[PDB]
Amino acid sequence: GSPWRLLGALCLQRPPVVSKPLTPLQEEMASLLQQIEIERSLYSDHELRALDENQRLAKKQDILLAQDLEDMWEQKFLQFKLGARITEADEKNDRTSLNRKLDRNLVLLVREKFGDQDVWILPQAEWQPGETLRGTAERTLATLSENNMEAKFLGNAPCGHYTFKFPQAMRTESNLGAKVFFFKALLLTGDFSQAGNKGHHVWVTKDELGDYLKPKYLAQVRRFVSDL
Amino acid sequence: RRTPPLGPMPNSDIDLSNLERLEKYRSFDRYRRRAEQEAQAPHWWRTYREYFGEKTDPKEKIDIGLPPPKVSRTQQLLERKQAIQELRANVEEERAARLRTASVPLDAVRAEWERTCGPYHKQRLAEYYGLYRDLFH
Amino acid sequence: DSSRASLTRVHRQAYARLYPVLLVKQDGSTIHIRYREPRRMLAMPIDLDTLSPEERRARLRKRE
Amino acid sequence: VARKERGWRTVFPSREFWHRLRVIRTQHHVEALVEHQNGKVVVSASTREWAIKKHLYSTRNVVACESIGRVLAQRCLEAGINFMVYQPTPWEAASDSMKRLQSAMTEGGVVLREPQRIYE
Amino acid sequence: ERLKRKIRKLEKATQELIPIEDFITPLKFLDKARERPQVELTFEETERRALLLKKWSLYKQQERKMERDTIRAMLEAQQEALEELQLESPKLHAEAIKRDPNLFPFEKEGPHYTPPIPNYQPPEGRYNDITKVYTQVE
Amino acid sequence: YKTKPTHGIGKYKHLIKAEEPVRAINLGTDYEYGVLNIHLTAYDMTLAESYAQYVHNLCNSLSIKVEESYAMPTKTIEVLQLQDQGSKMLLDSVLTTHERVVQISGLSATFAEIFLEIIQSSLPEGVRLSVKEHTEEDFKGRFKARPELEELL
RNA sequence: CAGAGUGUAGCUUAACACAAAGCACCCAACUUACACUUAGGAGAUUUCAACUUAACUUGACCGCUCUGACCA
Ligand SMILES: [Mg+2]
Repeated sequence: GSPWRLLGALCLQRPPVVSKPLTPLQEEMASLLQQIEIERSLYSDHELRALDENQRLAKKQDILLAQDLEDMWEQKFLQFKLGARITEADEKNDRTSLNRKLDRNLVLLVREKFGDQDVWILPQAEWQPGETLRGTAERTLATLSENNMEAKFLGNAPCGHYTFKFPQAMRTESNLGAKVFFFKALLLTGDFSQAGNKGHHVWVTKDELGDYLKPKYLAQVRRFVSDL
Repeated sequence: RRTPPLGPMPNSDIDLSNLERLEKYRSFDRYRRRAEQEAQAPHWWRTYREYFGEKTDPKEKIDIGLPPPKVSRTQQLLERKQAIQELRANVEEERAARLRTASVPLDAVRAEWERTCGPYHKQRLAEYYGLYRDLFH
Repeated sequence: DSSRASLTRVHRQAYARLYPVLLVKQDGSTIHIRYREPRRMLAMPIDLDTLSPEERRARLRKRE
Repeated sequence: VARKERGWRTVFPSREFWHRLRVIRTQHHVEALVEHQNGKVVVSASTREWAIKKHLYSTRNVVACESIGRVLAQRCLEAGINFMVYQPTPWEAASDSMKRLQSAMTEGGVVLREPQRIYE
Repeated sequence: ERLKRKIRKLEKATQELIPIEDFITPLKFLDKARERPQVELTFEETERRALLLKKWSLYKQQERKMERDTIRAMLEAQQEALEELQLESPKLHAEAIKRDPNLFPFEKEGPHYTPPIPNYQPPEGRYNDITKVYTQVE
Repeated sequence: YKTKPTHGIGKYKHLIKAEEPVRAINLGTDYEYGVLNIHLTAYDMTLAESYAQYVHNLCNSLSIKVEESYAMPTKTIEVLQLQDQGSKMLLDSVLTTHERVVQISGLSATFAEIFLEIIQSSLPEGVRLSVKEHTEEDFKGRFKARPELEELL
């Protein structure tokens, strides 16, 4: 044993739901690549079908021309409405919902009471003898508000570690502090139920991690949390 | 009967335990660059440089010329860096380089060359022609 | 991100022109693809055969 | 009438020359050397030199390689060096940089081929 | 006995790789009727494409720098945790360095362009595969 | 010469890994994975090829041995959508599925999570990433079937 | 907050000056891809003084890592 409590933490991440928006330079490179592709591309079947129509006009059996078919195709596309890339949650800044910030990657932050203080931390559970450290992280998922979340733990090695020391009153030879080892996981399916959505959980990006986390704690969480 | 090597044998640092993990040359040029470097180094075994390389006094050649001029490297580096940024800023300079139409003024190059590297290149030429060997022993 | 290896063009020496098409999947999610004809959107349909026999008995009237 | 170092048939490059042009291309610079078979460097032109560098947009492109050839050719004539051998690799010879550098040398009066030795 | 002798000799025929359609050029492309007119490009356009590709070289380099730095940050963070775990609990550390058995197969799907529409009824149809069949014959 | 100190100055075969002029199976240690297959399946051939090239170049940067990079037979599917007010399915579009495989060996146990994170985050839209441990069944999937051989069975 | 060491872009006991160098990197074409090769792209002395000089020696200045304290 030791005066260090071994705790296991879960870095549950929601991978981007939608592709990121191309940047200005990427927007230009994308157009240039498309232009180059057309120049080096052979005539398509539709393109040739249109050339025949042009020849017909010069002289003066498919009733529908190549351009006519395109007009019908465009109409159908305009009728169909695409799923909003920016959800209603983004408008309300509802950070308790997995819908907002689809392009970015979100992390799970839970508010727990430590020393009669409200501190935002990653879901953690104390280690129990006879169980691997990653086993503790998996237990953290179950020991939460009612949820059907399913996670894919990647590897057994701890991604990071944060060490803190209890205050003088709590601090003793038996219990000086705790060692928190983080474990990455991906949220395949599921979300916190409405009954468990009352509060104390906030899905936030890496940029917004600092707002909820402490200075020293944030410094270690950021290292393994992927900016990309 | 075997005799211990009289020094570090070639290709001995190479760790043979993880041969697959080592980085290979992959190119003739990279091997040649390393090969020429190794040839220049001195070796305990007999080499072509020994028999054919000129035998000259190890002591450095006495310098009997004028002292080198005093140059402030910090100011010199500052001006040169600013000069290149000015040159590269011009769009016409970039276009000429990209289209391979740019050239250098040979007369201006030689004027600067005389002030800068020319004295040291003339010394190298005089050394190659044996002027120092024959004029100042 | 997705843009790390997204921007590309056909690298074949001889290829026919391909037009960007939005492929609408059964769930409604859409992904940009390259198609032979200048369509604007393509919808992937739900396949009836996959449906189980118990459901089809009651979904025969529902299909109507 | 001076003897060239014949031999070395199984290795590259040949030593059968009195002077040779050697071009060293680095990641950032271009350097061309004229050296005797004994390893001494007679004349040299490099983009590291300020005299050349200030007139170049880039010191690693074809224009830099062509400029080095033009500058080296002038220094060669001033040193009385009119003939030398150039021993490139197959890819170096095909490259446009070496083609332009060789053209500058030939247009500058350097032949890039040495006369044969007179044995008799 | 005769059957056994034949079976031993069957394996002499080595396996043959299945051709890949993507690499094989379609024959229809050979026709010169299906040829772009190959319009030439203006001088000003070549400048815009050249300067754009120069900017692309540096933008991609900065992109690679972030990816390289991200892997460096993750590797150092993971190593430090492994060092701390060994000191705190050597038995726990030994388990952490083992290879995950149930990790694979690891399947992931690229992020779509738009999120799925909750109430979307795709017009039913049928998927028919035209993939050919290539059988090796002695 | 044997007696001289310089004996063996020109030995080189030890430096080069010996190569012998149907294929042995490879597995991993308790701290390393075996041969793995990275399956990049995407409707857009360019995106599948693009990410296959990216994954290959990423492995080189991380000093991860890439055993082989190849492609699988293209899968073609016909999308027959019901004609309006008609009982007969009519062809609407043809969709091809293109797969590219990158084979890696020697992936470390600890580093696996780092590698998967990088190649999972950079996945393009519409590209499916499936990583599977190599097996003889996969290698036989790229070789044609022998009906005659099965008939004799 | 304090102490300690430490400082060229990613590495370098590169940098005498004639010069901030070599390699590692990034794009394009070639290659199924990789690799090779070709043709391109990006760039550093933390800052200010100190006796000529000073990437180098001195001090401050700034960054960096390490240790201790504060630290649920
Ligand atoms: Mg490459």
